[PDB]
Amino acid sequence: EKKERLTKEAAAVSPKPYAVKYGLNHVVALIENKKAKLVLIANDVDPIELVVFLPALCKKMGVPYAIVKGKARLGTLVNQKTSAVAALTEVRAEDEAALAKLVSTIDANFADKYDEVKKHWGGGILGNKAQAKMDKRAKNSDSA
Amino acid sequence: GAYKYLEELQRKKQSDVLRFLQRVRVWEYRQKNVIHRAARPTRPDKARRLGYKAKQGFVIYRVRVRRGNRKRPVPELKYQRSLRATAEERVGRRAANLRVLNSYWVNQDSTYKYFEVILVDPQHKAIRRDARYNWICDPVHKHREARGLTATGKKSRGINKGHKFNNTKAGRRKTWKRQNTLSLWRYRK
Amino acid sequence: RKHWQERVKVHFDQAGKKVSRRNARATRAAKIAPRPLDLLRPVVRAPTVKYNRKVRAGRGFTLAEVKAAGLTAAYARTIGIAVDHRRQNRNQEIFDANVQRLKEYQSKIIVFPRNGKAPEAEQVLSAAATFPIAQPATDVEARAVQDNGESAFRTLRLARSEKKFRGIREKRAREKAEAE
Amino acid sequence: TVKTGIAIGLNKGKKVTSMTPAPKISYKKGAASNRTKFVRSLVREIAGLSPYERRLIDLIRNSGEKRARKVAKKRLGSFTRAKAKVEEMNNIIAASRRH
Amino acid sequence: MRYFHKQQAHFWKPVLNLDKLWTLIPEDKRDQYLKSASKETAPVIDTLAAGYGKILGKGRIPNVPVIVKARFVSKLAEEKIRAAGGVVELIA
RNA sequence: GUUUGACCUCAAAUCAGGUAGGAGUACCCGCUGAACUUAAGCAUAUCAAUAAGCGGAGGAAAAGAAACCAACCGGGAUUGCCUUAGUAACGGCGAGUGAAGCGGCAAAAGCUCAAAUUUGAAAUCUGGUACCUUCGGUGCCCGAGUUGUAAUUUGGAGAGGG
RNA sequence: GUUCUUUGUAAAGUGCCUUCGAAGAGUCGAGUUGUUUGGGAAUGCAGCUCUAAGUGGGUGGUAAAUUCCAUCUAAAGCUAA
RNA sequence: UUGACAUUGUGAAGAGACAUAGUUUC
Ligand SMILES: [Mg+2]
Ligand SMILES: [Mg+2]
Ligand SMILES: [Mg+2]
Ligand SMILES: [Mg+2]
Ligand SMILES: [Mg+2]
Ligand SMILES: [Mg+2]
Ligand SMILES: [Mg+2]
Repeated sequence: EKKERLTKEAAAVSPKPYAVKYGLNHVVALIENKKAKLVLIANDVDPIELVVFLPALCKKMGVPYAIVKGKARLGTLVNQKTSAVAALTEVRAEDEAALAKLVSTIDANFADKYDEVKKHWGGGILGNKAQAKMDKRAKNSDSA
Repeated sequence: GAYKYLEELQRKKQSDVLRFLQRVRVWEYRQKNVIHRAARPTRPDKARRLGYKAKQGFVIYRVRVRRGNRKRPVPELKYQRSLRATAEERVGRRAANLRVLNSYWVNQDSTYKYFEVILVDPQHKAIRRDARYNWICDPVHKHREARGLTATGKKSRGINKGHKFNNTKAGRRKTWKRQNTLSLWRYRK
Repeated sequence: RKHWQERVKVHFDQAGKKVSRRNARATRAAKIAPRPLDLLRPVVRAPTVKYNRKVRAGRGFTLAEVKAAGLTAAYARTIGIAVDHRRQNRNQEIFDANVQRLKEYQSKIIVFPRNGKAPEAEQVLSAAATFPIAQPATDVEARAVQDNGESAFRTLRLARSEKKFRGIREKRAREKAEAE
Repeated sequence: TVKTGIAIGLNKGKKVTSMTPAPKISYKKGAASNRTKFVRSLVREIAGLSPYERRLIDLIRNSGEKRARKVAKKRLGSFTRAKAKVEEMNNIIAASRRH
Repeated sequence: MRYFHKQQAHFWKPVLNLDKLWTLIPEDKRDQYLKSASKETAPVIDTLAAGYGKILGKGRIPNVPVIVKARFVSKLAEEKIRAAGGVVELIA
């Protein structure tokens, strides 16, 4: 559909477009310049250092962010196979209320809810047989 | 851009996050083969700093090399080239159809050091038509790592300016031959 | 000693190399005609106390000298002026001499238009010969004696003495300052 | 410091008319910019402290900064880098606890 | 002192004597200067431009005043120059 | 939805098109590396960072546009010749060993990335196919690519605004 | 030397003011071992251990500490004679 | 043959240091 626009502009010689902003460097620059209204960050990024600094940067710049599952999902959002990040910067008047409500919902459900728990270490899980052996040892030590 | 953050974080190597990452990645690399193709650079900022571009014709190969001293085959000696150069030469012999551009450290343990090598395809039309990268298609650049023309090769050869590099300024054996030659003219001076 | 007989350089090809160099110069002049075989080089002062009494040819004119002459570095390079970006100007006499050389060169050259008929002219092979390096004059042949009992030997001795004892006097002054 | 005009002594050398060349941009090779200050502060906050940096902080809090400088010189090599590291650790402690 | 390096400010400093001082003037002007020695038209001699570092005083010169420019000079050479009527102007 | 898919990673094909080997090796760039010999006696130096062995190029190779030389009134990529110099220095300062900057000359040539938001439009590119004016061009299509391909800047600077 | 479309309010250069000015990390550097150039402290390279900074860093050929000064801008790359 | 360093991680209990809020040492 881009070619449909270029032919139309050639005949005249177009309104202001609204689109999802994507690209890691572009989105990081938008966050640093405080232009991004909302940021979505994919959780399954390898190497992870590409996005491991994004929540702290968004928190420092006061940009609402949400970690979502699926770089493939963000890629379908931006017409790619994968996308590490997506950003909403400018929205239409028919969707400004929806965007504000979504920002409030993310603030209630993701930022405030996971504020404490994200400061803790993860991966404290044993294997199945090790857990069974530890449970048996604890039961035997507590009661004969 | 995220590359500045990547550079600073990669410098901060003793942090908990980077220690955890290097541990899990060194286990994965030990699971894989000694030399194997890498789907993408593990350090994209470092790769593009060294000259990698994300387009058709650029290849990443991950290689492990054994650490320690050289062993003289006799039934405390030091190799004059680096383990990075050894890794580059082995990867070049593997992918003889390509040209080695550069390489970088990724990980190590007590037994192995781990490097990623960037290679360029001189037959790919994107490279052949790219004016910034078609210099490597010239036949004078065959096996640069084998002749010591990469960054680690020139560092090992001691190719630098100054009084500290008089013996190895432009060729150690070249300047030895130049100095140890008797020069006689037609009218003897 | 070493096996010197395996490395003996005899210059049997001195005359042949001279002929080859003259042939190369003629070939390059024919290919490059009508512009000269050399670029315009500036006048610089030789380093070290042994050679600083002389001027010689440097590598290229500085950006400041080119700008003072009224050209850009790229255009000067295209019209045959050697430009050196790492040499710095700290000597007004040398700066003026190089500006004068650039202005005289611009006056004495003719630059052909990119499009149109060329005014045919014979080529001059040596810009260095056209604009020779001249050692600047230091003083006139004769002057008047103005002696006031200076005792230049004593001046040298006293300068050496004060250089020798500069540090200790400063240390004593620091002690006097720190004493209350 | 103008030249005296003679061949020996302090400020020896020929007297010539001085010029001040324009400053070279390469001389400001290691200048701190706002972008790099922001990035380094954020990266330090995210990544935290090194084990030897934590040991240096403990040594500063429980013992002498001279011993801290000695350990930093052992760990980093040069004494100037040891001084810079100890000053950085003192700034970290002051900005964390006092203000 | 073993392995001593004579590293000074002026490692290059060739010497010249007063008996050879007058050889630095061209022969055409030399006769004219000797014929009409003057205190307001004393010939100026640039020993550094001639390629010398220090002026020594071995010889004897006539009573013609000469202006002598040099980096270094000996006490006797300066005394003889002043006695003949010239002066020593130090240069770098 | 115990389904249907989007990705990631890893495979296969006598899949479409390519590329490497080996020879030569005087000169060139690396690795590796003796002994005969010549002397001394703080258990060595020399021959020699050589012969032999191994790997890799070209018509030249390598080096190369300073994290340089200097301490001057400063010079200004690399290379080679003359020179520095049989000098300083070491040695019954004797035999002998023995450096670099500077100076003259041959030739001269300079430059490119990374790190920036194009965000009012990935502006970039391989391949397939059909035509043509075929060391390539245009249209269409399958793809690569935002985990960043083009333009714009390389420190001598340069960039956004007026 | 003739002829073809002139490209084109496309590209580049230059003056003044104000904001800026991103510049390469298991690298630099240090210890030790082996090797190389050294009369010797100390050079060049490699292995192992430690491991930086941004008014910073390297170098300045007697060893340290303090204050200065001078000169360049590494850890990426191409290039005829 | 012996010792050091790196590879080298995660808990519990008992003794220490900020002067009886948990950041480290044995
Ligand atoms: Mg690919
Ligand atoms: Mg090269
Ligand atoms: Mg051989
Ligand atoms: Mg051939
Ligand atoms: Mg040639
Ligand atoms: Mg070449
Ligand atoms: Mg440069």
